[PDB]
Amino acid sequence: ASLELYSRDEQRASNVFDLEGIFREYNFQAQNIAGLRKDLD
Amino acid sequence: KSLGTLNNPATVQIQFAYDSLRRQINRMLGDLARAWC
Amino acid sequence: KSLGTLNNPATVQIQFAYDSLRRQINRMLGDLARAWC
Repeated sequence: ASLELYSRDEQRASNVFDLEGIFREYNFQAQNIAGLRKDLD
Repeated sequence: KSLGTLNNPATVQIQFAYDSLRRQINRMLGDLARAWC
Repeated sequence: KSLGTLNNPATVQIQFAYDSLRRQINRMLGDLARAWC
């Protein structure tokens, strides 16, 4: 039989710092700010 | 969709060790049985 | 405190292969010894 202790997802989820969450939200906020600062029609 | 590969490159080699040792022992038993006959 | 698990899922399966092959060979030796007796 085929067995494994820690799967790929388990090792990926064992990180406190979520890079995807940090950068996606930061870029979203800056893009929204650049709209009001400029002509938002 | 995709097939769920597991990062265990040792299972295939363990199977070969058991399979290889099984083939030779069974051949020795057949040779011994003929002599006893 | 915690127990120090090692990421080696192959040690348990190697032990089974040795243990399984040991059990059958020892049974064959016992059967052969009875016939020789």
